[PDB]
Amino acid sequence: MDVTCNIKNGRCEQFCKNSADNKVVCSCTEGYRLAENQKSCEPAVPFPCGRVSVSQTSKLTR
Amino acid sequence: VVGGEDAKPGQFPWQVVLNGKVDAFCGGSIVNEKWIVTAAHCVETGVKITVVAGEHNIEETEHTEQKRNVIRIIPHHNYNAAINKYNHDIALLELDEPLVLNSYVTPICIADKEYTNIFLKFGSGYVSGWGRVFHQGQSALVLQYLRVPLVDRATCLRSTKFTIYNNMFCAGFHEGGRDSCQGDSGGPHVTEVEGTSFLTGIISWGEECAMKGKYGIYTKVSRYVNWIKEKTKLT
Ligand SMILES: [Ca+2]
Repeated sequence: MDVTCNIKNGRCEQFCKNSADNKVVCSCTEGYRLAENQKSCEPAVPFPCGRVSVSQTSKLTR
Repeated sequence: VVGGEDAKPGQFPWQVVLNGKVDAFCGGSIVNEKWIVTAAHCVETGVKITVVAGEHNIEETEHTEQKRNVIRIIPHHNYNAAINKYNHDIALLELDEPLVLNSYVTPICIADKEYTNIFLKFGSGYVSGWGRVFHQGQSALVLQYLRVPLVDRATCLRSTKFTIYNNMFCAGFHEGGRDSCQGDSGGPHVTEVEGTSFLTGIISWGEECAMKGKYGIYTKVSRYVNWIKEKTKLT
């Protein structure tokens, strides 16, 4: 209702473009698609850009 | 990188290393399977450069490395080293044969001009490379990384006798000790946004490395994204 690209990026995870009646349209970079919630971005290909896909799991002991 | 840490394998899967007359002389970033973005001062039309993706330790074999030849070098059309060595410090390398993307060889995302700048203004990015680990010191064997804060433009201008152009930005630490360095040029300054990394800068230049009151200077990628997208399009 009150949603706008000027405030918190329209709640879009990546990109926002204003739509009619103080609604936005969210969108994603190449290799991602919009999630169910129409806000978040999820991979649409196997090795999408900008994603670290190898576990960084590490730990410091004494 | 001075004062950084060793990367983990796969931590920076967009990072490449350039080998030429000198090995590991510069870095780069994967734009897509056929294209690398790097610094213009690193390269020049016709000198033999090879790119290695999937690299971690430059003296050992990890069996994740992908080595490609460069078929075309495209320095930005505004770059002119005879006028200024570091203005418009950006170039594209076309690989002869595509990379095969996987967890160790993944492109960096590149947003539009507006969002690139929005991302840069978050104010914290990661730089990485196999450059010198001290000013005039030894280079790294294992890929190094460092988080660097964005430095206010006026602060950066006051720090130097040199000219910082609008297509450059400053990042680093006032107290010194941590910075990109010789041999890191061309590698990525990236900003992580909700878990996805976007290219925000190219490692470019500085006055020594890691000295107090001096900053690293970086090519402002937002100024070049249309050109990158147009030159590198595969479809
Ligand atoms: Ca290696």
